[PDB]
Amino acid sequence: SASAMLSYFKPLLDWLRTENELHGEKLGWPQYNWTPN
Amino acid sequence: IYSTAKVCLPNKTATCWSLDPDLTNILASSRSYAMLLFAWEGWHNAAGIPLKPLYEDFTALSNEAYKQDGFTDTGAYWRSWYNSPTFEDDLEHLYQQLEPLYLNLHAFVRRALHRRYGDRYINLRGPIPAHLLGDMWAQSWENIYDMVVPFPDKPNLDVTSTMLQQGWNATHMFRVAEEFFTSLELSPMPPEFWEGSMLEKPADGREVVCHASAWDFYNRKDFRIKQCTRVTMDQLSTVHHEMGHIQYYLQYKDLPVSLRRGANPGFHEAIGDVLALSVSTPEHLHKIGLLDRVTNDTESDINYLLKMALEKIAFLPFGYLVDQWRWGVFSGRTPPSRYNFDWWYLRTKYQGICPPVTRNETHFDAGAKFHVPNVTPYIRYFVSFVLQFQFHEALCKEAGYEGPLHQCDIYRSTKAGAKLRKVLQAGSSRPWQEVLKDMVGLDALDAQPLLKYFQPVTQWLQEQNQQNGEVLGWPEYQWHPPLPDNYPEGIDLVTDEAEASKFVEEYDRTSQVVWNEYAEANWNYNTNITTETSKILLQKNMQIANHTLKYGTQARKFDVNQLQNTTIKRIIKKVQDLERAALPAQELEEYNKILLDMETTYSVATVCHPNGSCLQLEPDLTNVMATSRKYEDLLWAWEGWRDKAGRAILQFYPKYVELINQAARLNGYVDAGDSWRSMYETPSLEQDLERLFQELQPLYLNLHAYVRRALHRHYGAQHINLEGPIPAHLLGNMWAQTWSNIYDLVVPFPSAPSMDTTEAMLKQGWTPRRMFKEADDFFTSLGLLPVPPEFWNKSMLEKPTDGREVVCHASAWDFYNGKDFRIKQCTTVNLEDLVVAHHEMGHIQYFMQYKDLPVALREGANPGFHEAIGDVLALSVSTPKHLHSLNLLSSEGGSDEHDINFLMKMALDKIAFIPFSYLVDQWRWRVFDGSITKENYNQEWWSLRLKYQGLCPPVPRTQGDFDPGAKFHIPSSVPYIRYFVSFIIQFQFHEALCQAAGHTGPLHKCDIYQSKEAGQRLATAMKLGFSRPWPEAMQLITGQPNM
Amino acid sequence: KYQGICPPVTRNETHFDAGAKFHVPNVTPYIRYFVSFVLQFQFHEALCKE
Ligand SMILES: *[C@@H]1O[C@H](CO)[C@@H](O[C@@H]2O[C@H](CO)[C@@H](O)[C@H](O)[C@H]2NC(C)=O)[C@H](O)[C@H]1NC(C)=O
Ligand SMILES: *[C@@H]1O[C@H](CO)[C@@H](O[C@@H]2O[C@H](CO)[C@@H](O)[C@H](O)[C@H]2NC(C)=O)[C@H](O)[C@H]1NC(C)=O
Ligand SMILES: *[C@@H]1O[C@H](CO)[C@@H](O[C@@H]2O[C@H](CO)[C@@H](O)[C@H](O)[C@H]2NC(C)=O)[C@H](O)[C@H]1NC(C)=O
Ligand SMILES: *[C@@H]1O[C@H](CO)[C@@H](O[C@@H]2O[C@H](CO)[C@@H](O)[C@H](O)[C@H]2NC(C)=O)[C@H](O)[C@H]1NC(C)=O
Ligand SMILES: *[C@@H]1O[C@H](CO)[C@@H](O)[C@H](O)[C@H]1NC(C)=O
Ligand SMILES: *[C@@H]1O[C@H](CO)[C@@H](O)[C@H](O)[C@H]1NC(C)=O
Repeated sequence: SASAMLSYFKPLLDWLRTENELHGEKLGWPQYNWTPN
Repeated sequence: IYSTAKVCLPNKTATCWSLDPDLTNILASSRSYAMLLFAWEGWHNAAGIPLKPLYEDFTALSNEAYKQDGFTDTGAYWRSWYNSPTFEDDLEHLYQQLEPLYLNLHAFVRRALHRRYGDRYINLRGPIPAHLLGDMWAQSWENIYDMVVPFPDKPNLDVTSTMLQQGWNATHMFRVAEEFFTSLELSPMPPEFWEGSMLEKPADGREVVCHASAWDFYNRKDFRIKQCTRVTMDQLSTVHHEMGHIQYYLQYKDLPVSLRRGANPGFHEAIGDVLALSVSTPEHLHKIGLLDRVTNDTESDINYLLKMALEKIAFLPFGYLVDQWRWGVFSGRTPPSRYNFDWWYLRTKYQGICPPVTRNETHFDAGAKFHVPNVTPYIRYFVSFVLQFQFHEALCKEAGYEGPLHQCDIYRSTKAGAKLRKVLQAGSSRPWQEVLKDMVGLDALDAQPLLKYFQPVTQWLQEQNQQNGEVLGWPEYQWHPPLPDNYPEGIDLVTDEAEASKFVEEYDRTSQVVWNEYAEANWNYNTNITTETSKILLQKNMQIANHTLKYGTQARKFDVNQLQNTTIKRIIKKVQDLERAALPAQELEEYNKILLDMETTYSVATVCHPNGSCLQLEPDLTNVMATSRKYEDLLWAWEGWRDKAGRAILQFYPKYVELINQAARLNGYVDAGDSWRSMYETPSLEQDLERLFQELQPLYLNLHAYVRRALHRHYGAQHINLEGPIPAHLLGNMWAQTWSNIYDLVVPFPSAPSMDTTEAMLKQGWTPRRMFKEADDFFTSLGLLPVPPEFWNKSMLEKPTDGREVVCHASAWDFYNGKDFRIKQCTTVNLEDLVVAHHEMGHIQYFMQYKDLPVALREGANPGFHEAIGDVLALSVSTPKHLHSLNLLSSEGGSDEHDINFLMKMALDKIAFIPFSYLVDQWRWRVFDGSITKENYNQEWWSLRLKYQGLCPPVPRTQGDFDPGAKFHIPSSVPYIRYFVSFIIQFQFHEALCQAAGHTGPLHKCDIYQSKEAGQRLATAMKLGFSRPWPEAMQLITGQPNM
Repeated sequence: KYQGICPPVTRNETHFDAGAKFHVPNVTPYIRYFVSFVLQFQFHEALCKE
């Protein structure tokens, strides 16, 4: 079960979600065909 | 407990079946193995389990009572009625005499049941399962006579019309019986019989079943047979039988009351049955007057004798079996722990019957019979059935009748009735052995008259068994039929063959007309795109969906596994799934709406120039891709089209995937990729395709390297490097499926001899009608039949007459009526136009070749078989020789340079298309089963594009661009692996036909023309259509079953 | 019925499993052993009583 692992990090997941929503960051990498050089 | 027992279904336990009203009807009329077995097991459990302890207690009590009476047993008391010290030995000898007839009958009936039920529930060297026969106790086999009638063409004897023709009613039957009796010096019948008895009760109470009853009020003037007389042949026979009982009563009613009831239990039934059988003879019936004309044949005689055999010979083992078990139980030789063991030993030994389910000592299968609980001896019926034929033979010998015994009669044979009266008047005064010796001259019971009566049927049965090579008896006495799959819950499934044939006939009849109307409506909408035509097409689509739902739901009640056939089994299997019609009404409406929306937003999409001009795909965007050699123009067209079409389709695609997956799951498949791969009926299709592609890889790699070198020569080094992929737009298609078919950049060596197929068509007067005619002429010359003449003047192949010409690309159309083979494609005039024309004529000829097939099989052996058959001839035509024969000039193989040039041109097509075809369809399979998620649709598409093909996106792509949605087949939701398979096997077909053409040489330039043998070989395998699995037709065409 | 044993493999009328016993082909009666087994204990009990 991965549920215990998710419960361990739940405060962090909540804070990360709040921070990402505030910063307006799109989850994932919807520019997959991108390389730095 | 016996009366009140009932069997109830696993669900809906509200009301449930009883024995006499319900269980008898199902166990006599039904032919479903699961239903018959459910009824048999349910009744036997229900009536037997709660009857064992009572029977043990009753056995002990009865034995003790009769031991106090003097007999050692209850069975000893029962046997004491016949007063024969060796009764059991006599019965065993009788059965050993009757064994050959029963063995022949048993083998014949087992063969018929094996034909009907298949060699899994019934084997030909072994017992017959108990439920499969007519009765619940396998007692009599009349209800099985439907499948066992010998030469059923001759109608069975009956005078069912003649009683309505002339007034007979009920009173006259007893009058003719009485006068027949008086025609034998038998004593007349007293007047108290006439009005004091009962014949029909209008309103005086609710009568008893009144099947048979003769009454013997012990006052010497009272005699009644309450019968509820009807007007039927068997009713007349039973009238004679009951009147024979009454005549017995009256003639022997002189001795004291103790010396009554006949010589032994079994004389009464025998005495009645002698007259009952002698009255049903056609000669006596004609002499009475109920049979106007006397036709004659041995076939009706065999039919009658076999019905009699099924009635009586099938019972005789059972009658002896029932009392043998009861004697064993009473004597103590069977403790209350070998009840079922000894019962089933006897059942297998004497009757040759096998239990359908595994039994053991908790069961009491003997208690299911009526006579075991309601304690009544049973050997009287065995004895009576033997004595009846003994008496009949003796009477006919005295009557002077010479000939077959079953046709004898004693009417107007008063001389033969004297000894009948002499035996009859004895009553119970003398032992029955002496009475029998008086009547026949024999002391004990014999089976010789019984075997003499059944001589014709037994001779016919022996001949039929010897011809069929059957083994008499049942070796493999241990064999037991296997339990049906999902037996407790799959009982209400129709597995009858006649019902399946009726369903397939009705489905063909209604589907033919509805699909013909759909074909007309599709043609009209195709050539006349408008509002009214679109509305009528939509209403016909709704009608066809409703019809398909109805008939598929009807066919889902059948059990395709238990049907014993190939054609109807295939039809029911095919129609059992619902083409998206399994979805609920709301879901089906949403699915149709989303499919229409995707098709629409792909069809009307256009990419607009910055200056304002807008370009559609089919007219000019394809052309600006094929004809332009500028990197920026090609990139603009490619990117614009992919962007517009894909971003339009991406909004709808995930919902469509979910809905199609749901429908294909409701149809019994898995995730709608299995549904699409199941058209090929190969469980290992994916591995075969991968192996074929791996075989094809080196040639494609060499061609890709050469084309990349040429494109680097033209476009320079900035746009193409010699190590790495080529951009997807520098090839000649919007999808690079048939790349560099525009091959002026990659031509191997531009020699002076070079035909111009595109220019030759314009230079010559090759109208579309005349080139289509030339294709038809070549097709006919190959050895295949021509198209009906109205095809030319009925189909359209030039131009439209509406605002939109056609959809981007479509195929040929068949109307399923055996008369219309329309064609639709029109693309001005070109070489590609010629090859597409030949492909579509191949399609039409495939459509027409299986016109004689049923509609459900009117589909083609494989989805790729259609294209392969259409395109093998097109491949043959494109050769330099056959193009030379038809308005062109080509040196063919004389100049190896021109041959290599032609091979390269033919390779830039049909290669680089194989990777693309497998690529797009493989991507779709991985999307349908959840391997590819909505997040990385484009990522996985371009990974497959780089892996199988060698292409890279000319411009960076992102998630949110739905590049796979730019193909037509992705939003239209049509499978694509058919094109890969067809391109693989069309060369197999070309090789096979060239081999049959009589020469091989350079296969790449061999052509089929006036090769009637190859055309016949193709026709003999194209005509099976879908009636047989694909490998059979592939082997017929080629010999090698697989790709 | 008496011994309470089953064939490990399925048999049919082709087989003749009664002939595998020595006494069946070599025709010798066999109930003398049953009778003797029953009788010897009767003799023993009577002798012990006497
Ligand atoms: C049944 O019908 C028969 C005739 O089919 C009736 O009996 C005859 O009735 C007719 C009337 O015209 C008389 O002439 C005959 O003499 C009668 N007897 C015979 C033997 O034909 C009879 O009454 C009817 N029975 C019932 C119970 O309704
Ligand atoms: C129909 O034909 C059969 C023969 O197929 C007749 O049977 C004959 O019966 C007479 C006495 O009635 C015997 O003497 C003959 O020897 C029989 N023939 C054979 C071949 O066995 C029968 O009588 C005919 N009529 C009817 C009404 O069945
Ligand atoms: C069982 O299948 C066979 C063929 O495998 C059927 O035989 C033909 O079936 C077609 C299609 O229904 C009929 O038009 C023909 O009349 C059949 N021919 C014969 C000689 O019967 C057969 O009908 C199928 N069985 C049933 C009960 O439908
Ligand atoms: C009796 O059973 C035996 C043993 O199962 C049968 O012999 C087998 O028969 C099958 C069917 O033909 C063959 O495939 C096997 O190879 C046979 N085995 C041997 C060892 O011979 C036998 O046929 C059965 N006999 C009868 C009369 O039913
Ligand atoms: C096509 O539809 C139009 C509707 O205006 C009608 O006039 C025309 O006859 C139709 N053509 C055919 C071939 O049915
Ligand atoms: C299809 O049949 C059902 C049967 O209940 C009917 O209610 C429905 O209206 C039919 N559909 C159409 C489009 O007529």
